[PDB]
Parts: sequence; structure tokens; C-alpha cells
Amino acid sequence: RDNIQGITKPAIRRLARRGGVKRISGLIYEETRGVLKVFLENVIRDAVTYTEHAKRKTVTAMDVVYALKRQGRTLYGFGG
Amino acid sequence: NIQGITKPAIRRLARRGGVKRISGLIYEETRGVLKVFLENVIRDAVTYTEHAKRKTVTAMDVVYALKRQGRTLYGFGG
Amino acid sequence: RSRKESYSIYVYKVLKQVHPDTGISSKAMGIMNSFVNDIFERIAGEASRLAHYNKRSTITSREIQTAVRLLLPGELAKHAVSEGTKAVTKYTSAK
Amino acid sequence: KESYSIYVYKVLKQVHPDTGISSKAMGIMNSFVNDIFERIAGEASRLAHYNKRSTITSREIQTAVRLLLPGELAKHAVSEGTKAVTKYTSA
Amino acid sequence: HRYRPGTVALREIRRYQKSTELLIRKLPFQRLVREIAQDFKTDLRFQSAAIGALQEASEAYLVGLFEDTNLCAIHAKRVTIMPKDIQLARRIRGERA
Amino acid sequence: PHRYRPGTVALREIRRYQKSTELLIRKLPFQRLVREIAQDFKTDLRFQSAAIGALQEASEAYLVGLFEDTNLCAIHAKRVTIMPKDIQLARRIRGER
Amino acid sequence: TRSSRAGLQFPVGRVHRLLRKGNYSERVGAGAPVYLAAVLEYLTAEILELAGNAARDNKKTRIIPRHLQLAIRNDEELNKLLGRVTIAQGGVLPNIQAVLLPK
Amino acid sequence: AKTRSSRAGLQFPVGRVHRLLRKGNYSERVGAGAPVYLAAVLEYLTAEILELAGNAARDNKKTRIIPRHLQLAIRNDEELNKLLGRVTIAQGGVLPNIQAVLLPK
Amino acid sequence: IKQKLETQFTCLFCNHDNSVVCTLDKKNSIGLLECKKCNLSFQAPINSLSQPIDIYSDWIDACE
DNA sequence: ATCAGAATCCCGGTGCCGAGGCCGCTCAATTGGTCGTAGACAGCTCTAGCACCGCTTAAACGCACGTACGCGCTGTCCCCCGCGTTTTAACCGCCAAGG
Ligand SMILES: [Zn+2]
Repeated sequence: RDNIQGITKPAIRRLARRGGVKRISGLIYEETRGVLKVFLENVIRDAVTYTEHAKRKTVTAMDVVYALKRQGRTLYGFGG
Repeated sequence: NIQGITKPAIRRLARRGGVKRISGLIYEETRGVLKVFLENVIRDAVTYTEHAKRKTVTAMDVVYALKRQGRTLYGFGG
Repeated sequence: RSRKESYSIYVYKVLKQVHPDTGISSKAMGIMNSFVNDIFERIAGEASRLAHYNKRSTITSREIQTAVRLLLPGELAKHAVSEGTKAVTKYTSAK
Repeated sequence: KESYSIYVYKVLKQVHPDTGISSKAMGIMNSFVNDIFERIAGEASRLAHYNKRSTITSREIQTAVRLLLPGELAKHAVSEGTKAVTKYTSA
Repeated sequence: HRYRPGTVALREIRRYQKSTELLIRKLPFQRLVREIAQDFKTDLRFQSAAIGALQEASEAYLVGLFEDTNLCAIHAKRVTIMPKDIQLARRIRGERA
Repeated sequence: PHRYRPGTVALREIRRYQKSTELLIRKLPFQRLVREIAQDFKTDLRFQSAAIGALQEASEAYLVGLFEDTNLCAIHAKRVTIMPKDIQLARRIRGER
Repeated sequence: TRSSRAGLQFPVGRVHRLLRKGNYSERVGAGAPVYLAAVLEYLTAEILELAGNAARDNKKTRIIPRHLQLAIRNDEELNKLLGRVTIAQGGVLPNIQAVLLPK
Repeated sequence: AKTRSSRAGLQFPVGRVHRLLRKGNYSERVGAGAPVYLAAVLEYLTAEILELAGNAARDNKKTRIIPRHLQLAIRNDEELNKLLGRVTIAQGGVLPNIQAVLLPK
Repeated sequence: IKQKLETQFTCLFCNHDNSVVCTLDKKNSIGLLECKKCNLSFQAPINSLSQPIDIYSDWIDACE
């Protein structure tokens, strides 16, 4: 519960600065939280489905790798 | 050459897009981006036909090249 | 004369089931054939990845189920899984 | 379960022979290599099934490398591949 | 007499959202495509159905890219398009580096 | 004292965070949010840490790209202040609805 | 035919053949093509059902592809599925930004 | 030369790749020249990108390649960047993109 | 105006006879040989006096 | 508002043409029968995922406060819409050099 509100405004600030964003409006943060949430929804749904067919109650890094390759947002680094 | 693209054609493209008011340099910019688009498409299409060892590009190869750019189009047997 | 393929008569019958009083154009029938092609291809590719991320080479219906609910969005997918599962029961219950 | 580590070491000593590397750099490299291998191989399988050819020779691999990589990389890769074909075919 | 501007354009938007027929007619488009392919391989023939495929894909492509560009300009507190808008939309999609 | 009417703070920290390498969102609250989303489709699931680190990596990359195109939308808006419908336009063009 | 023995409408053995010649695995099970065929069957049922409603809208009897593109672009999950999909003789949504409507 | 790698004068195992093709469900049969050809392409790609890796790591007086080096070397390339457009590196970040509207003038 | 002429020459590559077409553009002094079979193309400069036998001769020397 | 009048919609009409019925084939689904190992399953073992807490500390939160880009407004000036006027991308029939 409420770890969606565990997203801090200075973290959003830091992401904007590495993102290169200078000026920050105030109506941004919860919109950011909602987009991040829907993203992670689709991600973990697919990863857990890959683990559903895996017949193992633990999800691996490889699972999340394969699932994000399925979305085409494909990330290297951890093998897969 | 590339100037076979008429102004009211790109205007009709705005109309089916639903765009109201049109500037000037739009026309030449449009022809350029269309050119690069067709360049990549027909390049890998002729690559397909190169592997086909045949002297006519198939519509199939056009379809598969569109798939290769992730631009999947139905309708013409694909 | 080489014999070519279509799926036209099958989905044609299905259309006649769901709408008896309805015609169709030929090009759209080809479009639906391409539609079946595309969906089948994405499913089969997910099946091959199911194989290689499971290090197995047998294909059963369970893999098809998990492939469909990997590809398709939820509510539609669960209805389709229901249809397929009831068909599995009706077939394999008999011969 | 083999990674490609000393292969990378030998390529590296053939190019910048005074250069170290981290572990996770090697991991990203092998991720890269596997991705490229899978993309080319699947595209070659598409070549087979789109062309009804029951096997795959090197010509399919050449045209697939054309289909994936753009111009300069493609031409230099075709050159290197044919040179390897030449030297392996000679002996 | 004279009509007031903007009206006829939107009326033909309502007209041109109806028929899905091809906007660019055939012969000049065919010449442009032929003058392009030639640059990749000389003496190359084209199946006419393939030409229609190229035409369809090109027109739908450009229409959708126009839609995003138009929404960019609507966001830009303006009504008229700019070439920089096309640059912005393409920079979001990632054609050019 | 040396209060400094602004400009060096933001851009200097941009210079620092682009000299930087590692993450920005710290670990535990992100992990707990992940498990709360995870507790919705199949209960009681266990995880290795590298999966979570990949999730954090791709999450921050996703948001970085959102911020970049949002920044260019703002620059085209002749402003430096961001807006929410900037992000909505960016995700409209990205096809991720 | 197994399709009739499954009480369905798509030919099983053609699909079983295509699974073999697709290099899709090494071996092929018994009822996996039945499940896949039923999936296809419900998919095309839903799609063409909405297409039938689209023809009911225009009061047309023969399906034009414009009906197909419209019914794709109306429903949510279907349009998120076929996002990267276009169709010849497709067209788009009849859509007007009312901020560009006159006053 | 007993080994085909020595018969090719290269650095990758070819029969590895041939077994990968066989244990791939890729084709039914696989010829003799295709695995050599593909492995040579792979070896060229490794050497080519590791060139930009070597220069990008040498930019900072560090003997070891870090992931930030790899992302920099990719984004400073044109063909590799359009290659890796949908691609993200772990521990990557992005380029210095300081807009001209931002510097104190 | 350009001249598109069929000839009875044999293509130096595919060996099909009566399948070489000659396009002589005198406005820009550019002659073009084309094969109706294998699809190759050869270009060469032409004057005002040239004829399909003039560029086909230049094509024989360009190979050897 | 409010009328005149362009612009569009919408209703028989007919025509023509392809969708659909239809019908006689033949080749893959079937049917049945025969090896075989892949995997469903039982079970062993040790790792690692989890939970918990104590200590450290740097990181967030609230507020004080100016302040300065965002914005509503303004004037302005200009340059696209549009309607009008030619006008040129496509094909159709007697000349006056050949044979
Ligand atoms: Zn020739």
C-alpha cells in the first residue's frame, strides 16, 4: 500500500536533471507516477505469465529479460 | 523527378490527416522525408529480389520488407 | 497448375454462422486470410521462444494457452482461452 | 554454459592490445552478440520459408546481413565474409 | 462573392475522411519510384500490384505522420504547421539521429 | 550572503548527473512498489535481485526518454516550464497509449 | 475430420502440417492445433462480429474494408493489438480537433 | 590444421554455430559455408565496435571498458546508433545534451 | 527528343541476341545500352553522328 | 436573429459485374498399425529468498521568501485561401519524305 506515494519529488528532480530538464512544474509528479505504474503493470504481468508457464514460483532475471524483449523495449546487460 | 509531387497532393495528405492551415517549406520537407522512406523500403526490397535471382520485384518481397521495418500491411497477400 | 492456399471458405462459414444476412468483398476476405497469417505467425514465434526458454521441443496446448495470454490483451484473451479450453474438453472427451 | 570471453580477449588484443575490461562490459557484449546472432538467424529462416529452400547456404547469410545492417557496415562485412570463405575454401 | 477562410478546408476534411481511395495518382508516383529503384538496381521491372502496395503504405504513413505533426502544432499554441514541427515529431519517433 | 539568483544550480547538477554512471531511484521503496504491483495477478511470488535491478534500469531509461522528448516539446513551446500535456503528446506520438 | 470431431470450423490437419513445415519444434502434440484453431475461430468471430455491426451502421450488405478499419479503430483492446497494422483501403478515424473548429 | 577455426584463421568456434543452427529449429539442413560466413560476420562486428570502444575508453585514461564507454561509442556512431535504436544498455545513461537556451549568456 | 531503338546485337554477358535496346539522349550527349533479358545497363558518351553501332562498339572495348 | 443562396444529403434508377452458388475432380486428412524416448513424475540437496533488527547518516519535508518565466493582453503586419485565370501532363489522325 501507498508505495506509489513512495516516489519522491527529489527523485523525479534527479531524473529530470539527467533527463536534462531544467524547469519543473508542480502538476507533473502524480502523472509521472501513473505512467510509471502502467508501464510496470504490463511488464510484471508478462514476466509473471512467463513464470506461470515456468512452473517455478520464483521469477528470474532471464524471465524479465525475455518479457521485455517481447515488448520491444529490449534491454541488454544481464543475459538472455 | 522528386518534383512530380504536386502541392495539392500534400494538401490532400493534410486533409485526410485532417490538418487545416499550411505553411511554405512544408512541401520540400515532405518530399525529402518521403524520399528517405522509399529509399530504405525499396533498397531492402531489391535486396529480397537479389536473393530471388529474378528480374522483377515481387509484391511478396515488398510486403516482407515492410514486415522487416515493422510496417506490417495486410490486403495484398502477406 | 499449382494449387494455392486460402482460408476463405472456413471464415466464410463462420461469417455465415454469426451473420446469415451479410455479404463480403473478395479483397476483405484476403485481408482476413492475411490476418490469420499474422496472428498465427506471432503465436508460433512465441511458441518457439517458449521452447527455447523451456529447453523442450514438444508442443502441447498449454504452451498455446500461455502464448495467447502473452500476446493478446486480457479480457479478449480470457474469453478466447475459455473457448479453446471448452473445445479441448469437447474434443478430447470423445475421440 | 559458455560465454565468449577469451574470444573477446583475442579480438581486443588484435585491436587495442593494451586494454582491460570489466565483467559486466563482457556481459553486455555477449548479450549483444547473442541478439545479433538470433536476429540474423531468424531472418535467414524467414528467407528459407519465404523462398521454399529447404536449407541455407552462405548466399542467404549475405543477403540477410544486407537486410539488417546499413551500407558501409554491410559492404565491409560482405568483404570480410567472402575473404573468410576464400581462405577456408583454399585450404 | 467571397467566402471566409478556413471553412472550405474543414468541409473537405469531412469529405476526405470518407473515401479511402488513393490520393497521389498513378503515373507520376510510378515514375518517382522507378527513378528511385534504378539507383539500387538498373533494368528492374515492377509488378503493378506491388506498385499499389507501395502507394498505399506511403500514403497511410504520411497521413499518420501528419496527424502527429498537427497535434504537435495544436500543442504549440498555433494552428498552422511548421517544418520544425515535422522535425520534432520525427525526433520523437527516431528516424533521424 | 551568496544567495545566487538562479541558473548555475540546475545546469550544474545536470552536468553532474550526466558525468554520473549509476541509478537515481533508491532501492527499497521501488522494490516494495514492485511487490505491491506483483501481489495482484499471482500471489506470493519470489524474486532474485538482478531482475529487480534490470527493472529499475529499464524504468529509469524509459522515463529518461520521456523527459528528453518532453524537453524538446517544451523547447518548441517557447518555454522552459514543462506541462503535463507535453508528456501526453509525447506518449501520443510514441503509440504507447 | 477432427474439426468436426472437435465440433469446430477450422481444419486441424492443415494447421498440423503447417506447424511441421514451419520448423516450429521437433515434435508436435495431439491437440495443440485444436486449441490454436479455436483461438483463431473466436478471434475472427469477434472481429467480424464488430464488422457486421459496422455494416449495420452504414446499412451496407457487402463488407468493405473501411468497415474493417473502423471496427479496428473503435474497440480498445483490438486497436492496441493491431497498433502497428495498416490496411489498404483503410482510412482513419473521422476526427476533428475542435480547437480548430471556428467560433 | 585439425580444427576448422584454424582452417578459417578466425577466432570463433564454427561447429558451435552449426550445432546452434541444428539445435535451433532453424532449417532442416545446414550447409558448410553458411556457419563460417556468419561467424566471420560476427567477428567483423566485434572488431568494428570494439574499435570505437577502445577509442572511447582511451578518452578517459582508463584501461578498462565501462558500459558508459560502450553507450558513448554507440551514440557517437551513426550506423550503430540506427542499429541499436530500440536498444538500451545497462548502466548506460545518454549523451550530454545541453541545449543552447540553457547556458548563462 | 530521345531515341529508343531496338537492335540485333548480342548482349556480351547473357548472350541473348536481338535483346539489346539503345537509348540515345543527344540533348545531354549520353547513350544508354539496355538488355531486355538479363537487365544490365551500359552508359557511354555519344556525339551527334552516333548510332546504335557506335555505343555497342564502345561496349565491346569497355569489357576487353 | 434572418434571408439568399451555395453545398451537401438523400431517393429512384439502371446497369453491370463480380460474389456467390455450383459442380466435377485428387490429393492430403484420415485410419490403422508399429517403435521409442521425452517427459511426467518421484524424489535429494543446498541456496537463497525472506524476515528482522541495530546502528549511521544522508536524504527528504516544511517553510521563508523573493522573483521571474507563463501568461493574458495588445498591436501589428504579412502572407496563405481562395477563387479566378490560364495552362500544361496525357493521347489521337492527316502530312510529305521513304520504298
Ligand atoms: Zn544482357
